[PDB]
Amino acid sequence: RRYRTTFTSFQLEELEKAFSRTHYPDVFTREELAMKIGLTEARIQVWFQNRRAKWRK
Amino acid sequence: ARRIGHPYQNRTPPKRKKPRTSFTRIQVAELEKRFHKQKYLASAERAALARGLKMTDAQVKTWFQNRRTKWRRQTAEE
DNA sequence: GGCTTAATTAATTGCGG
DNA sequence: CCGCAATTAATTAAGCC
Repeated sequence: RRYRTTFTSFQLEELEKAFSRTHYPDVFTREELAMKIGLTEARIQVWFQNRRAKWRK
Repeated sequence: ARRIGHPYQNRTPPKRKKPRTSFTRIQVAELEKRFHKQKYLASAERAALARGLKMTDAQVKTWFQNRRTKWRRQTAEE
């Protein structure tokens, strides 16, 4: 029952597209994305964190 | 004010050695209690806080650093 | 109940003060 | 020394199938 973001299919779209460019975007890109898809920076920071973990293994 | 730092790929790979500790709820709840009235700890008083929660110095120092990160990320997360 | 995955935790490296 | 950015390996748990 702890909070848990479900991403729109649009924002999931933009996250995967960005991850495709760099696997380590800088803070400003992250921010710019956040505005562009209505999530806060921290949600994106974690997404990228988790997503990278997936990739590595 | 943004004071950005250095990218991770350029760093030399970590040496995690090692053990994955997890602080007891009393350890935790004391830390949180102190945090509420004091966001920064001078070294001597960090030493005392640790010595009295049977944690190391590094551990309290790191806990404090990680707490502040959470704190700000919460503060300015409106 | 399994499984993927968002969230959380204790750690690290290295600048800039 | 110290904070802090920027990251990880591990985990905890939400909620689809």
